[PDB]
Amino acid sequence: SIAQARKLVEQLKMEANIDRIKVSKAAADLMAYCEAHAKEDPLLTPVPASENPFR
Amino acid sequence: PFLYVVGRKKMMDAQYKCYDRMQQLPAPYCNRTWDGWLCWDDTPAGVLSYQFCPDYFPDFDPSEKVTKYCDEKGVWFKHPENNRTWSNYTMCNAFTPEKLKNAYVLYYLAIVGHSLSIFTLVISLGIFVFFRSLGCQRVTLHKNMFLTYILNSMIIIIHLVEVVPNGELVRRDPVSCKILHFFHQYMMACNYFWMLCEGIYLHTLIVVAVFTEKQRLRWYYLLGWGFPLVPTTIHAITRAVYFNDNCWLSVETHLLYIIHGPVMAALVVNFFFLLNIVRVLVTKMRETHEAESHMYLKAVKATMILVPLLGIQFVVFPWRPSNKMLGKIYDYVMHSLIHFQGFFVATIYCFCNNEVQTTVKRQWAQF
Amino acid sequence: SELDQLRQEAEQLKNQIRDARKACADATLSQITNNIDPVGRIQMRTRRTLRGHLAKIYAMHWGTDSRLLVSASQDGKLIIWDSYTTNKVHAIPLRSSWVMTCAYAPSGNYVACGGLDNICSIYNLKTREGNVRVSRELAGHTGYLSCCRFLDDNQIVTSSGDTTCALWDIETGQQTTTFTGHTGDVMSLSLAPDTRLFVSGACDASAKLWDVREGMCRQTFTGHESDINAICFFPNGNAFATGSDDATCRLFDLRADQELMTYSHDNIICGITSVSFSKSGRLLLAGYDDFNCNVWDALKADRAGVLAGHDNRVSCLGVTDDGMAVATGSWDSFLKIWN
Amino acid sequence: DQRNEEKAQREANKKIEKQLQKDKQVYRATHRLLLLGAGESGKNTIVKQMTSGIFETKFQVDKVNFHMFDVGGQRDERRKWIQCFNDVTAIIFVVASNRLQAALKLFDSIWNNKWLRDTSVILFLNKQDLLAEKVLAGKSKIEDYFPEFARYTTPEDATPEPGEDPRVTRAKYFIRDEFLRISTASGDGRHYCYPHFTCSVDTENIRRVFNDCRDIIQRMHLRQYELL
Amino acid sequence: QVQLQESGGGLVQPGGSLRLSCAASGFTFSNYKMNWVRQAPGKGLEWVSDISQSGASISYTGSVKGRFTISRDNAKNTLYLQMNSLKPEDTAVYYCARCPAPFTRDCFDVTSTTYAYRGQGTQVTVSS
Amino acid sequence: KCNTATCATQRLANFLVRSSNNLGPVLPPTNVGSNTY
Ligand SMILES: CCCCCCCCCCCCCCCC(=O)O
Ligand SMILES: CCCCCCCCCCCCCCCC(=O)O
Ligand SMILES: CCCCCCCCCCCCCCCC(=O)O
Ligand SMILES: CCCCCCCCCCCCCCCC(=O)O
Ligand SMILES: CCCCCCCCCCCCCCCC(=O)O
Ligand SMILES: CCCCCCCCCCCCCCCC(=O)O
Ligand SMILES: CCCCCCCCCCCCCCCC(=O)O
Ligand SMILES: CCCCCCCCCCCCCCCC(=O)O
Ligand SMILES: CCCCCCCCCCCCCCCC(=O)O
Ligand SMILES: CCCCCCCCCCCCCCCC(=O)O
Ligand SMILES: *[C@@H]1O[C@H](CO)[C@@H](O)[C@H](O)[C@H]1NC(C)=O
Ligand SMILES: *[C@@H]1O[C@H](CO)[C@@H](O)[C@H](O)[C@H]1NC(C)=O
Repeated sequence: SIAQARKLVEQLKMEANIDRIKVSKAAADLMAYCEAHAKEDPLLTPVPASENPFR
Repeated sequence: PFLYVVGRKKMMDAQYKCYDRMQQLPAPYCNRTWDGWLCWDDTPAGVLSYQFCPDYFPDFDPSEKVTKYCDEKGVWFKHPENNRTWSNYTMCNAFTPEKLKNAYVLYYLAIVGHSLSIFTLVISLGIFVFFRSLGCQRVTLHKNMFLTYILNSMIIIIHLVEVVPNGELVRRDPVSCKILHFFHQYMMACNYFWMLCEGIYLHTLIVVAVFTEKQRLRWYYLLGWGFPLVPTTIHAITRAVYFNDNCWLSVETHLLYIIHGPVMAALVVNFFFLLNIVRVLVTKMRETHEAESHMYLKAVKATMILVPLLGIQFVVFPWRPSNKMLGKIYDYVMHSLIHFQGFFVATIYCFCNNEVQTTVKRQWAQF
Repeated sequence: SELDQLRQEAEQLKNQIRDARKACADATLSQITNNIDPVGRIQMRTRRTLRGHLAKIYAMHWGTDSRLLVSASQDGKLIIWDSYTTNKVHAIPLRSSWVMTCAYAPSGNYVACGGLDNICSIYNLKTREGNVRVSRELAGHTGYLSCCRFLDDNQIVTSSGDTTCALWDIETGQQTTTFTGHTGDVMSLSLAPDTRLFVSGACDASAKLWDVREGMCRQTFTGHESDINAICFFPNGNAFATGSDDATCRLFDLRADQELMTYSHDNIICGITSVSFSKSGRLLLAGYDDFNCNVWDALKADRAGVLAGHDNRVSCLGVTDDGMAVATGSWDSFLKIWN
Repeated sequence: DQRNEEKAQREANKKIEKQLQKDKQVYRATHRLLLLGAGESGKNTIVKQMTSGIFETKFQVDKVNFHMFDVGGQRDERRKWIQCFNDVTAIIFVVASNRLQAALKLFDSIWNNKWLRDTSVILFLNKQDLLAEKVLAGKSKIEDYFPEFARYTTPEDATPEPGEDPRVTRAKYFIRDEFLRISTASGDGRHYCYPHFTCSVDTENIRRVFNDCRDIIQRMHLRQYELL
Repeated sequence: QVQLQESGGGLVQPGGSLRLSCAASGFTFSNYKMNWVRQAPGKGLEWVSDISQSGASISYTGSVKGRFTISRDNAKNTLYLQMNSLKPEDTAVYYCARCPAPFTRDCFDVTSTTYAYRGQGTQVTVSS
Repeated sequence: KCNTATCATQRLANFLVRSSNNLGPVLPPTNVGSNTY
């Protein structure tokens, strides 16, 4: 009855006091991770033939 | 000269029969007389006595009349030029320009009807074998049904182009000409027996044994390609001992029924399967309480699409009208349903098929 | 009466959290990558095709070696395919016939399956006499199993239809931690590459970040409008994207606690069934109900290509552990390998 | 070497393909049926005619394998798991006699579902004998739930049990027309409805399903040849 | 974040009129089919009405067919429900429900007691 | 003879072969005249 409402408030208060960073820092981190692993991406550029077992 | 000796055998027998018939004469009367090709019964001064022309000579034809004038004053017809007894036989001459022209139209209609049936069915057969997403138990029968039409159309085209217009080939009657007619008489009977296989399978999911899936297609392959080998080999052995014609291009003997007998019997029971399926189809639409006008339209639509598949045109149209105008229309409507049959089956069951249309459109749009 | 101040306090918490999200949101990720050369178009063609299923395929999973893959179907069979030689390795006859998900253990010794039977069955592959049997029947859920992912040789997290996720314990059969808080059926969940955190997307248009050790919702990610059907982590572990039935794919950030970009198109109405990420994270592959999948640029929201090899609606897809290729399963009982 | 291991995979594949063929032969000969009902719909009485969330009854009639699937054990949210029954032969729906409006609003959603547009529904109006005494006694008529029942007329094709009040037959055909008008509202020929009637002592329920399932397989074959 | 807030409702005399307003947010109102559902005291949930995308396909339950009136505004994301000649048997809390998938003819889980795409509703009581 | 619809292509092939390519080497249309019967 009333236990569900109080449980949701306790859960919502726990999620309030968290440290969040700017989107600019998060945008730079995802951009750096996607540009530092371009060589490890077989889907970004076609791998040369006779190498992949999916010939 | 094999066509001559068989004609001589029949004309001598006709001389014998009414040489017996004249022996029962009891008691303006032209006495019974035998002309060279036929004999005339006693006629009480009748004018323009008619009878069917003798089929002894190949050029002549039975679907005409022979005219004889007797006892106008007490004597038979006397020709003004020769002053001798003569019977009118000019009307009994086939190969006349009108008769030949109609045959030439039917000849080109068969070539176009079979050449168009190849380009239409090769695309239809190629789609079913390439698109593995359309793999059903009835599609394998359709692929074998379409393969028989292509093989039948190819042999008929080869027979009408490489054998028919060659005169010296028929006089020499080589063995290659007989084995080609054997393959023509086998692929034709195999086409009319696959119509029964399609009819038997169609009368297996709508009337009886509906719940039984995964039907053993061993009997369908035996009835389709294996069974017609029996009527064809019985007629072949009886065609080299009793009636051996050059290239077997003769339709006068009664030994062709050895093959075309079971073929007609297989199509009669196939016509009975059609009436049962349509009767079941109408019963399935009465429970839905469909409109009366829509119910009749659906039954006729499902009937016209099953005639080319089951070969109903050979059962509902077995007669040939002797009338010249009616006979000409029959030859045009029959050759338009026999030669132009592979094109109709391919258009209805492959091009008009809903599952095939969405498959081709989806396969093409993903580019 | 008593629910007034509780709901009002819960409401004020949502506003101050929403204000905190906008306060830490100044530049959209789309504007950051605006000065970067786009990928453009990619040429990916079907390489291998699998033709050994009868009924529709629900879910699949790759392996750590990117060699084998397991798939489930309504016929009650689990086929461990070979991605290279197209040779079936195993065929596990399931007791039930309504399996809705499957999983592949990282060690390659166990496989999972679940569905309307409300029982997650773990099948051992390295048995004694070679006969694949059931190891433990994880019973206790009050709903249909939707998705599950292995953690260790004895720990597995399942997502059933009772809005609760449970951290099971193989060889014991007793639940260790139950993750509650969802008001809708949880459909799919993904694991971060640390075996410490995992996000679950349910049918309440919200994805909750859970903790395996303590066992409660750490963060709640909202923004979707319909039932969430799939979810997947970013390779770095600080972000994740998910798809729903509203034909939109939103990428969220764990540290920012908010969405960054939306991947959707105008003429796309069908809902997303499965999502996956590349090794570098630049490419985003999402399945759809219009019988084909799509490839999205995770940094600029450009459709780099359309994969339309399947005939029926796709229900599962996944990029390999090394990112060399991506498989895709649909309802036409056909599995394909795309590269 | 690699030739020996590859040959082992080829032998293992043919053994699986042989098992897949043997199981497909026994799978295509079975008809899957979804027995779905509302709360306290009395579907357990149909099970008598021949925790866990699925029950399977492999009853066989006329040498035909039928595979029914009970819903008992699941929750009331039928949105995500109803997509698993788009390949079954038919969905057996049981209605017990506002428990009627909930049945009509569920049958409507199943009939209009985008993945269930080719699955046919078999109806079985349970609690017929109690429905007869409810309308005869008048303690709770169907008039309060459906005010249009007063304007409804009994069809001429009614085949009631001899010695029954035509009010019960009128109520039975009114419920039948309510379910039929929903089925024919979006009926495009891909799937039809088969309403029936059942009591607590009826023993011909397996024969009704057999005749209904026979009509379904017999009607979908006509659509393959485009005869319909 | 899908949010559905219901407005109106309260103590009304028998035979009067009442109006309920359902404000919607967090989604596009011109893509999802809307429904109505009520919960009688001591009884399960009961469906009331539903409205199509453009308000063309309108259907009511037999108890209140013709008596009630519904309308939606896609530009405002607000749903309306009109009541006429209230009865003492209609006293219940009315929820503003929306079945999940957009552009779908089917509409599921509206009557279920555990549904996320519906608001807390407003209590309607009919008495003296 | 064939009067059925099945033995109709052989009937057409027979008429064409006799009509333009009489099997006899002389290839002569039968003479119908007062001198002949
Ligand atoms: C579609 C019908 C077309 C009919 C065209 C008729 C005129 C074309 C020329 C016909 C000449 C035939 C000569 C055949 C000679 C032979 O077979 O020995
Ligand atoms: C799609 C394939 C169609 C094949 C059609 C082949 C037709 C070959 C024959 C055409 C007419 C030839 C007439 C030859 C006359 C002559 O002998 O002088
Ligand atoms: C004389 C030329 C034609 C010869 C054709 C012979 C065919 C032999 C029998 C074939 C049986 C069916 C084979 C394919 C079956 C399938 O479609 O799966
Ligand atoms: C043209 C030459 C034909 C020779 C005769 C062919 C007879 C074929 C008989 C059936 C053989 C194939 C049986 C396959 C059975 C199956 O696929 O279940
Ligand atoms: C020359 C043989 C002709 C056979 C004609 C019947 C072809 C099959 C008919 C339908 C299937 C009959 C039952 C097959 C399976 C069984 O033996 O139980
Ligand atoms: C199922 C087959 C039915 C028909 C079988 C018999 C066909 C007729 C056979 C007649 C043989 C004698 C013919 C004498 C005249 C002639 O040589 O044409
Ligand atoms: C001259 C042609 C003779 C053969 C043509 C008739 C074949 C009839 C086949 C009937 C098949 C009936 C299958 C029944 C299957 C079953 O119920 O067990
Ligand atoms: C595909 C079907 C073709 C059918 C062809 C039908 C031809 C109709 C010809 C009708 C002629 C009627 C007038 C005849 C006059 C006369 O000669 O006395
Ligand atoms: C697809 C079927 C097509 C049917 C075509 C039928 C052709 C009929 C031909 C009639 C020719 C009439 C010629 C009149 C003029 C003339 O004597 O030259
Ligand atoms: C050589 C072929 C030329 C084209 C022949 C006709 C092709 C199909 C045209 C009619 C399409 C009808 C589609 C709706 C009817 C249906 O799906 O059954
Ligand atoms: C016909 O025969 C009878 C009897 O032999 C004979 O008297 C009569 O003259 C004959 N008539 C002719 C025209 O030959
Ligand atoms: C023979 O019959 C034909 C056809 O009727 C006719 O044209 C011709 O004039 C006849 N000849 C004689 C001599 O009667």
